[PDB]
Amino acid sequence: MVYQVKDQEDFTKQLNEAGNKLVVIDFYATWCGPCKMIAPKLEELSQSMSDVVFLKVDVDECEDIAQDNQIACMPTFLFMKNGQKLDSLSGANYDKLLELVEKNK
Amino acid sequence: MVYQVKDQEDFTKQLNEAGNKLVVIDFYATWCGPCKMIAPKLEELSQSMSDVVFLKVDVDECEDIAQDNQIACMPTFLFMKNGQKLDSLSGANYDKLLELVEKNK
Repeated sequence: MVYQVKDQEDFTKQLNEAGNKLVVIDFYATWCGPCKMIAPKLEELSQSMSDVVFLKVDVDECEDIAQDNQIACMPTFLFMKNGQKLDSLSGANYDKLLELVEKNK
Repeated sequence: MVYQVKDQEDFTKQLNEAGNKLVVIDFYATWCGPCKMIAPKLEELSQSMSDVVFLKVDVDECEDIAQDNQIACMPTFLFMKNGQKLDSLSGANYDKLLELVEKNK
């Protein structure tokens, strides 16, 4: 499952909820082609990988979060662990997403 | 000065208003840093280039137009003349933007 971050504080709840697990955050918009195209693959990955937390942020609904994270392209995948930023991936490159997961999990 | 396209009808309105002039449309978001930084430069160009029309589209406010234009990064600059698309530019690259303006105007 990919959880939908509601707001800043809901973001920070999920982050602290995640324990020591890698968190992957998909910054997206409903109107963005590449976002729609990769979302099912992220969903599938999330159903498999129980040792990783998958989250998503709708940039139009959570404009503040998008700004806080210096988002300029969609989708942007942010990789976090224990509140720390590990990596970031701009674009819908499935192989790079898997690499980055593999590296950071 | 750079006019903010309100909706799809208004977009058509501005395209018609522009006449034969090259039109530069800045697809932006209020939360996007690079968008904020280049916007004064655009106002400046708008103010100085009488043979070019500058417009802007807030992707959060005009999600339909964003989708129609396959926007994925901001800022994204669309170049139109007489209703026709001539060129596009992804990102806040002023020099390229300027090169495409001089090229198409």
